[PDB]
Amino acid sequence: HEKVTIAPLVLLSALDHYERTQTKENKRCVGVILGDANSSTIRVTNSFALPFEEDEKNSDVWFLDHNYIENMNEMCKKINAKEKLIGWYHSGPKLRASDLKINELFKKYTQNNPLLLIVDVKQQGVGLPTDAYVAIEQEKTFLHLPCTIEAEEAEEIGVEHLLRIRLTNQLKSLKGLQSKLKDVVEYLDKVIHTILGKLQDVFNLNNLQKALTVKTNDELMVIYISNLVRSIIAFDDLIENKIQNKKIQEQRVKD
Amino acid sequence: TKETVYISSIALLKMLKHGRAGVPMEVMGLMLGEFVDDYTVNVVDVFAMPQSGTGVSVEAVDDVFQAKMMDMLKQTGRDQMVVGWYHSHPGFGCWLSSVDVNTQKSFEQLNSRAVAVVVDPIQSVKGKVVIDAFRLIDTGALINNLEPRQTTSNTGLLNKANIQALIHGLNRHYYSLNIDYHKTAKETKMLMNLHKEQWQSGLKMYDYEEKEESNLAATKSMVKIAEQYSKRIEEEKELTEEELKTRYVGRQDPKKHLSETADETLENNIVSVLTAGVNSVAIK
Amino acid sequence: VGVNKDSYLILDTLPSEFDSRVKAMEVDEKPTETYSDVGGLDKQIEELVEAIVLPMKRADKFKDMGIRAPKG
Repeated sequence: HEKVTIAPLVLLSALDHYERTQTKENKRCVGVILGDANSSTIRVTNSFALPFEEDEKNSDVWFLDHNYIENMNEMCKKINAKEKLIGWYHSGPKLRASDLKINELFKKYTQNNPLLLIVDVKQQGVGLPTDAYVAIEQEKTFLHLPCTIEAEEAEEIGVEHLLRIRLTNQLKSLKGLQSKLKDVVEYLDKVIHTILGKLQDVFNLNNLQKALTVKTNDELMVIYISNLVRSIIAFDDLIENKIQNKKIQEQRVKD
Repeated sequence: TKETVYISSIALLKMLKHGRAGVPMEVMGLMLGEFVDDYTVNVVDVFAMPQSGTGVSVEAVDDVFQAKMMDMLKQTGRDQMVVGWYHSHPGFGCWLSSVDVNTQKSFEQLNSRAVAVVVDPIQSVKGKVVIDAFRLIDTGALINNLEPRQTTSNTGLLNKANIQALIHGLNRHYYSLNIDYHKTAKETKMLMNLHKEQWQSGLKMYDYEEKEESNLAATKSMVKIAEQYSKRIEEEKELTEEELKTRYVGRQDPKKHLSETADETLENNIVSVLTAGVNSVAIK
Repeated sequence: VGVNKDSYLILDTLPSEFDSRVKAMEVDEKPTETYSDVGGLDKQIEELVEAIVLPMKRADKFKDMGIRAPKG
């Protein structure tokens, strides 16, 4: 597969455009992503929202203006010549006939496969308000791609000025197990096999583990060896304070 | 009175990124927003401007390009009046813009609220994020509206103010630089979920699991040799002063290996206890 | 070659104006002189006619032989 890296400036500007248009739940926002799709890792260096109109009760009602795309693309040529249209994003959790038919409309102005993005304006659950999705046919099949957040050197530093371990990983790991428990329940009521085929494949991945019991105690053996070094850390503080105590007793004498 | 500029998280990152190409190269852009004088000032959205043969100048503003953008920026409702311009220059002690001098005088005639912003660092930011703006006072600061009633003004004490080359007059006519940043409700939750210190999320279950227990291929591998490293670090400095007096002329030598091997051991124990602590339920 | 003063980037070439032509170079089209003005050099003048003047007249006669005429 491929990879997708989205800068935080793209997602920050995409959410405010939803507020600038005063779009309610009955409508969704659609926009275009710009970047370099030639490499294996798709990166979005620019984005802009489009005045997308849609009816929620009718999946056959959508409005997409292609005239603003041609003008905006010519205006970006005088800004950055390395920026081209790699695809288009959209808002809302649902994928309906409005978003599927417009996927081929942006394909005319996009050389490579347009990158599909579901943007969550309410930021509901976990992380990643926007997921990376690629369009492929065997019916439209949208496969998920790894979405990483990476910015430039001054971009990551500039955001830190705006905002200026063990238990953390455990609490985040337990939430993933709870999401899997509801994953098999919600899928079971939908059928009454493709996903279960991949699940049952990775489940199997003490006959051979009889010798694998010792490796647990081998790491615990080093922990006590580390605690021996960890104890030395405070053994010097045990010596360090007596370095003062000898000078402390020489104070009252001088007074 | 003067104006206090309030750049949000959206405008600061966009105006900066446009001027991050090259140390010597200079670019320019346009700021838009809707506010009133008498303190308050906002910036909605910005976009870069094309560079002419003169680089950054007053003639570099294209009325044809600017008119086409305001029509394209109307679709999302971000189209507003022109609140000023922002430029890019390497920066100096005084007059950071090597070209623009009186160009603001032609800008003040079009809009009295227009300013000229110049980014000094150009990818030199150490985390301070210091940017410079400009406003033409012309004849003022004598028997008129009192600017320094707001924040951080009446500077110029001795020879040291800001960069310390400006002192009192700053760039021209004491424009009284005031800059502040703010974050809305949407900008607060978005940035903290994207970039706060370092973004490890989306791996959250494997965050410290994959970076450590699954990275054991070569990370801490040969912990018996890793413990040997802590031995040589301690034995080196502990050998210095065993008499608790002045011999090798040192002070923090016993504390040098103390803090270094403490964080390493703390990481060695947490990763090791969480190897079987994840409880993948292997059974048989 | 036109380049930037700041970024030192090649933009467009320029026509030839100042080439550092090394002036005071004598350029004379078909001067007026005869070998009879300076005598006694007929021994060397003959060597100048054989190795220079005569092969300079017609190069097709020496080309049919396959050899190369001396250029100096």
